[PDB]
Amino acid sequence: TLASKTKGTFAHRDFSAEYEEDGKYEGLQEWEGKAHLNIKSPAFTDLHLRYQKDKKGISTSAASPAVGTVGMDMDEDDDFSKWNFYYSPQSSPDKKLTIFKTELRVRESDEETQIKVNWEEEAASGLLTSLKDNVPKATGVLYDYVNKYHWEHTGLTLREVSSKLRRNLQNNAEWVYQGAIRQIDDIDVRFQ
Amino acid sequence: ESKRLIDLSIQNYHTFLIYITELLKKLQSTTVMNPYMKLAPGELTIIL
Repeated sequence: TLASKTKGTFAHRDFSAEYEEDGKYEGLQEWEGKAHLNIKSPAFTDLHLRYQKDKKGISTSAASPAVGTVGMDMDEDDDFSKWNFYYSPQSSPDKKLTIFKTELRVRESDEETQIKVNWEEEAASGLLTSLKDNVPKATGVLYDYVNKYHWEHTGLTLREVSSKLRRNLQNNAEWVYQGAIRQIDDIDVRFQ
Repeated sequence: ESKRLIDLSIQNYHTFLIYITELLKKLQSTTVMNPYMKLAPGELTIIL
């Protein structure tokens, strides 16, 4: 039997990663334990994923302030199998919009088997809206992040880089223009 | 443009889903053999 306990922590200037896992292992696939990872980005939205595996349930949920909480729970039993995939919106963390649900049921009488698959349109459309609203959020945070690094390295923005490139190109073009004019004057003079 | 595309996609998805649910029910309202099924607007159950 193996008893595994690991902790990995990374520290830098725009986040910190802290992953703690504990568990036990027997047989060939008899693993049981928990695993919690926490990323804390000052530059971005943080995230915390929790994985749990016990002999009568596998529950994994990731919580991020930007998206919400995406979880999936699997319960296996000799008479029923239940798979649930849910996305709790950040606006209403109390509710768990079941993205999809699967029920496998065996019948102790006769020879029948029930499969029940359920999907929610409301959950799907809500997640779509959450993603389309996080797109501008991601764009803004990434733009501010790259501007912050530009200030860190040079101390400057991006639009000023555009203006600097324009002015330098204009200076070079005017140098070429005056060179052409003086060359025409020189060749005319020497021809005369 | 991304949000416009996503709006059109949500619109088309929600307009398609009722049509396909109707089509599924019409197809399943054809015959009654030993296996049985149940359809709901967001659910499908099958019995062996």
